[PDB]
Amino acid sequence: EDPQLLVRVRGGQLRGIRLKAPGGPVSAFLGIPFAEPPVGSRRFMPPEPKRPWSGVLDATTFQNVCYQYVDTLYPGFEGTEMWNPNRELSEDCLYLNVWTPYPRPASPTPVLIWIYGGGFYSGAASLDVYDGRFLAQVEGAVLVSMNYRVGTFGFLALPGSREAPGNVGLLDQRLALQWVQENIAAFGGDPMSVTLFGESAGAASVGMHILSLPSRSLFHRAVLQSGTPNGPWATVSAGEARRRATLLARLVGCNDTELIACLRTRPAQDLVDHEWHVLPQESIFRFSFVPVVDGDFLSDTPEALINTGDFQDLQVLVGVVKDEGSYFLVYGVPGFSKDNESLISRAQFLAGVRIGVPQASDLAAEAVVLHYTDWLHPEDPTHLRDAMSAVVGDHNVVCPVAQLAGRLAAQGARVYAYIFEHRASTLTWPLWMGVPHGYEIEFIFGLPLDPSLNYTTEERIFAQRLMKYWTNFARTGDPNDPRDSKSPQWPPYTTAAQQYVSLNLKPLEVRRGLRAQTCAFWNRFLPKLLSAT
Amino acid sequence: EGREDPQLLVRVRGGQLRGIRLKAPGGPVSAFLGIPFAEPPVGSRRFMPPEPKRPWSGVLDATTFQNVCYQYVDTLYPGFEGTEMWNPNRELSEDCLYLNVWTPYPRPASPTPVLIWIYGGGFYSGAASLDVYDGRFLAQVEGAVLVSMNYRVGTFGFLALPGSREAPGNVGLLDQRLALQWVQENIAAFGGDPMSVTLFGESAGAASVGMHILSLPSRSLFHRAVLQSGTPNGPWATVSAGEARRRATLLARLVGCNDTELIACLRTRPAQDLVDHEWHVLPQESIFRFSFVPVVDGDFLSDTPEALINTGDFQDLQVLVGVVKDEGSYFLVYGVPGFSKDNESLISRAQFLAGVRIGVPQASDLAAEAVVLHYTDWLHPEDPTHLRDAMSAVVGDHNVVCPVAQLAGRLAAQGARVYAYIFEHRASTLTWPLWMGVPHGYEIEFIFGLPLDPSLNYTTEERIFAQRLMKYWTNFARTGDPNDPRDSKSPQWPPYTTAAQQYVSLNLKPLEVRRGLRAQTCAFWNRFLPKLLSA
Ligand SMILES: *[C@@H]1O[C@H](CO)[C@@H](O)[C@H](O)[C@H]1NC(C)=O
Ligand SMILES: *[C@@H]1O[C@H](CO)[C@@H](O)[C@H](O)[C@H]1NC(C)=O
Repeated sequence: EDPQLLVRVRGGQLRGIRLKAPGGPVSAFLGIPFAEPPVGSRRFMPPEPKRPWSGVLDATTFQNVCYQYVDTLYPGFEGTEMWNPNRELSEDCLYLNVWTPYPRPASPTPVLIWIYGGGFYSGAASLDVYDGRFLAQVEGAVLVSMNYRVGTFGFLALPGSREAPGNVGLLDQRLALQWVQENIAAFGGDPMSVTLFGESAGAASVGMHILSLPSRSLFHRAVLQSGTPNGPWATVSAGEARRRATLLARLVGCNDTELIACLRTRPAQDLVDHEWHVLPQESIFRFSFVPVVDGDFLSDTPEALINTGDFQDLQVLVGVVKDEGSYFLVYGVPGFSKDNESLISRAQFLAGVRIGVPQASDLAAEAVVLHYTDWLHPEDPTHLRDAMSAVVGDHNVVCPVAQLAGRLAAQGARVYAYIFEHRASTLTWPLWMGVPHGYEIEFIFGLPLDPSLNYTTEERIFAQRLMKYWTNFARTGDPNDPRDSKSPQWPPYTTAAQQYVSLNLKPLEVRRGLRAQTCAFWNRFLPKLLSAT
Repeated sequence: EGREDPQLLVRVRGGQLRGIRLKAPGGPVSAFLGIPFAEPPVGSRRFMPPEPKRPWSGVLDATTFQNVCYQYVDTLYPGFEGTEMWNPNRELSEDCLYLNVWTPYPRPASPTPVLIWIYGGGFYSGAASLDVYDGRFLAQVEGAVLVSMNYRVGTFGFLALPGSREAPGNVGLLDQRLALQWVQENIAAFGGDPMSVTLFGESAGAASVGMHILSLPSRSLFHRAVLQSGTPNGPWATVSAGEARRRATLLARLVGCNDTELIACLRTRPAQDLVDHEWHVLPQESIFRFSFVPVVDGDFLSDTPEALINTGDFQDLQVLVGVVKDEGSYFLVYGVPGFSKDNESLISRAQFLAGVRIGVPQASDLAAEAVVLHYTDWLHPEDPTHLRDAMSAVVGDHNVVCPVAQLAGRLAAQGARVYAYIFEHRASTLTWPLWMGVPHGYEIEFIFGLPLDPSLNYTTEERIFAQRLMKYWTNFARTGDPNDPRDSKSPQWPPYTTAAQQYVSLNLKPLEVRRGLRAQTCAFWNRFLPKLLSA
């Protein structure tokens, strides 16, 4: 009975398991319950804290993945399967995982908390790309990740109802945050230094915790990778949430109480079977059940809240990958496949824009097409294909991020910004997608440090830099190596200079303006064009 | 005659003329100045189409420039060379329909290709007697036959009550056309070839050339065309019948006045009264907008230039078109608040947004925001230096560069052989501030070969640059191709095409081919904007 792998939290005792990291062992405590299972009549409900348990809870394996849609686009293909559930699906999924150094940290170690993405309809803390052993071993970090309910189970709301209030998936995340405050010290973590980080919907979730007062007392810094609370896909209005809820009730044969009761009696998979059929138009990068502006968790829209918020003692690191948009195109944009080079016609390009900006009037769609056309080569399919990707990435990630960065900087926050431009040598997607949404994660978690994975040696040294930036930021709110001259320095992002850095195999390069002209189009012009139809 | 120079006596359809032997750096030229080509458009003929000049008796002296067409005189900067060089340099008069001819001396052996200059000046000003329009250098150095005419400007040239008999509109254009006919009938007497006539002009001169291309009756009077910094399409060169009627009647009101009775009253007002009120009839505070311009009458212009270029066949047509680097700067100092020739005109963002409302007077609030968003440098949105240059670019792009881009595109796509350039050399002798760069109108002195006059103080490289230009221009007149058939060592100037969109730069360095004439931005103006303000 190894004492290092024994811990006492408020609910009782846990036994973790010693794991092998390339350069040493780490303590891992997997599958810790932080809430009463959200099953039966608890479905759609805010989480309750897990009840105490007798004896020693075996905490040595990953628990169930939250019930969610499973991808079929490219069955067997690693590039998609790597995102699929790698454990059994269950509504009983409210568990977190903790990795520490082995032996346990002598003094209180900064805590990093990972929040996975997946459009708010999928994701699991157990995926290999989120393996915390590397940062724990190498940077001596204490790392936490949780599951939170997705799709209908986490975000289906009948706003104002008692039995489907909305945002329960975010409440799951908040509950795990509180658990970390109350328990992390037992593991050698510092509850007074907690950094959230996440990607895609995970980044947006972090963003929402920034924008929701009750969450604020639970962390000190935030890292948002390729996702924001603001923007087209991350939130919906109370009205539109009510709309999608009842339409789904209808699709499954169903006053709120009555409706919600009948929904609670449907097998999980019946709900998932119609998840995708409540969307108001044909679209990409749009998801059926996501956080809802309820005047509660979110008191106003994210855009309102970031405009008027005070972000004084906040430090935030934000960034995007070189090709945010490409991944989404193969999911139903006519012309795109991972198999051909998806060179497209001008006709397909226009068609793709109606889908990419589902909310756009004819005139607005025209404006997008004109802005993104290369008038020197208005009909070259390589340009058209790339352009289609940029529309999607820019509309949904880059410009929302540029927007957020500016507002936080302007309003007191210390902001650091990056763009990730290195395509992994082991990447299974076609070259034309470049560096897609999701593919910086393996580097930040340090997977290339595992030799059996067959990353080049440069990628290994890269991974080490990234882990150092992230953990430095975690320790100090500044990504820069606190004793190290010349890189040169990573400068803060400010509305004036608008400096950000390029993360790739070459040393840090400071650039100015994150797509400034194009984000002006998306952030400043398009809105006028639509709020005037 | 008897003791007169025998090579300066020439007969034309209306009578005998005596010309003058002028000095040019490389030798003498024959000049015939102030040849009347129309009945004085005075009295009951004001606003009326020109009638051919009635034959005269004896030898008409053609040794000096004639009256300049009655017009507004610039007062912005008294005595300043930069403005004065464009001001009238002869007595103002409604009796002003005269043309000028320059030929080699003695006159050429075989029939020489003919160049015809049409001065610009917003359709409210201009004169063929200005120094920058001196044909003596092209005639001497290139052996060209060069012809320039006066045509009526302002109210006298363009005030229209469309439909009416006494003020049909476009008579200024008709003055121009009559001089073209005059050249057809008479230019052989000077050694000119009526079978080889090239039109060239600048600003409203260029738009004029454009309208002759779009007007059937003019089509048979010339073979090739050059448009410098101007087009028949675009926002300032024409008005609808409705708008011209409106401006015509508003002006009559302003001076104290059934169209017949209205026009009849106007014909009694002194020319100066008309000039003194012509700027007051514009719909909005604006730059690069003129009160009295060609009207779309379903006659001279059968439809809009925009329409006609979109649908006409231009198989048989060669055209050279271009722009200067800084088309807009000149206009900013005429009443965009913040700008002056005496300081750097560094402006504020507020002054930039105010300037945009003025430069795009037709623009709704949304359209003007679009313009400002497109032109703001979002890295330095407050930088007074980018704002000043952006303001100049807005004016230049909207009024010239994008209409010209649009024109070259449509013409090439429909038959024409098109050559395109941007002129980028600031004259060492320029009196305007550096911030203005290469302003509207400042290529002209090079094309006409002024730097060849030793007393002028141009640099030697400029003197050589001028010769290159005169060469491209005359080569195009002769052949429909600017390129020297001999010189293949020198880099070639390729036609402009929808496919490649190639054009050359014109500076002290050798020809450099570039691709895309402000393509992205011109998409904004030519494709997006029109659709926008249909809302
Ligand atoms: C330049 O001159 C004009 C007129 O005198 C003036 O209105 C403008 O403000 C001046 N610019 C500056 C900033 O000195
Ligand atoms: C050219 O330079 C000479 C020498 O100073 C000067 O006297 C003359 O006036 C100048 N001519 C012009 C046109 O400026």
